Amino acid sequence: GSHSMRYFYTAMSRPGRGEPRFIAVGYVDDTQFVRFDSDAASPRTEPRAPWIEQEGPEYWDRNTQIFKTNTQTYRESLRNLRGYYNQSEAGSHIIQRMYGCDLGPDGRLLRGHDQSAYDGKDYIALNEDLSSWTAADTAAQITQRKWEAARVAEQRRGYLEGLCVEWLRRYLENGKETLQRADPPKTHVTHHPVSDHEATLRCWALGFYPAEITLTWQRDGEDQTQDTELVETRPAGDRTFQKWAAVVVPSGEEQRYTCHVQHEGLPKPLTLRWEP
Amino acid sequence: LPEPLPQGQLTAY
Amino acid sequence: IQRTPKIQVYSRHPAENGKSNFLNCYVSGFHPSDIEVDLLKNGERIEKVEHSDLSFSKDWSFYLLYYTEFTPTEKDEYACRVNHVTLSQPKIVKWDRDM
Repeated sequence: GSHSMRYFYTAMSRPGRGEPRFIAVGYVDDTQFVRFDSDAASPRTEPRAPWIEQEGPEYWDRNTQIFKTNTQTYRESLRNLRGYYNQSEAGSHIIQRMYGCDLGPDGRLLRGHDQSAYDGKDYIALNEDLSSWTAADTAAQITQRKWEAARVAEQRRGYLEGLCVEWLRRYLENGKETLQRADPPKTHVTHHPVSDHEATLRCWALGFYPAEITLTWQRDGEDQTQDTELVETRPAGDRTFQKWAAVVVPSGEEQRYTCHVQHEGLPKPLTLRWEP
Repeated sequence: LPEPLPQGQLTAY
Repeated sequence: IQRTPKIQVYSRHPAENGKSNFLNCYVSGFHPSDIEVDLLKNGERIEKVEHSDLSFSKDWSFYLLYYTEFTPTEKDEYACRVNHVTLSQPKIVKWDRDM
């Protein structure tokens, strides 16, 4: 299959409550494998998946240095963004970064990603060329110019086409029994009267990995997008995910409705009906 | 592996 | 600009009375990241509750899973209680085995 690696950085100021917290988590697809938290009693990079535990002390120390230095730089950055927006010293603010690489089925680099946000809004993003930037506003432009002057894009590109892909491939091999295993959804359809006139049909998908899945209801073969109730895909806590989709149908028309399930773990796309 | 530190000074925003 | 949490309460495995399981509360789509989540058993706060590491979705909104071991019965009621800067008072979502 295709695969990706992403790191997620969050830096949060908290005036009057110490220095900004910095937390980084790293993922391969929908599996987290490391964390670092500057608020930990003893801040260090910690493993979060079994297949990463085999990395040596040199690896853990290298990560910890990277995250410790970033912790300090993001505090500088929070101060800088406060000023770019003429903000008071009273408020809490957040910078987020998410970055990584995507591989195709052949293990080749599809593309790199490096995006940042301030208080939940796009701030600055590296373009797909891994060479130029897109700044959201005149504040982010100050950052753009400073990063252009310092040739930052060449640093990001060198990592994304180099170490990012190399290490993602390494992880994919070490954790191949799980990272390269798609588990198909266990499915079923439930039926619950809502009145004398109508009933709820709910289509369930459980125990699947990765999170990517498509669940849809059709009536007489037509998609019922607008009338379908679709909960967000949710983690079970054992690596797998869950989802359901619900539709309220005229009592007696149940057999006119079909649930369709697409998932990477499925050797064939599923069609289900309610089975009284 | 996350992005390594550059040889010079890590650039702030 | 702030975003209020979505909340789902559910079990890791299909619920079976008298069989050990995990009770989950998944809070997502929220911003900023500070949030308070309690799991309730019969209205009482459960003491030993763990949570996932803070991370976020492609739209920058945050998500966390709160969880704890539990053994469901016919009688016991379970719930998730959430507060966030966007909420005037804590929101309570009940555990329904069919949701």
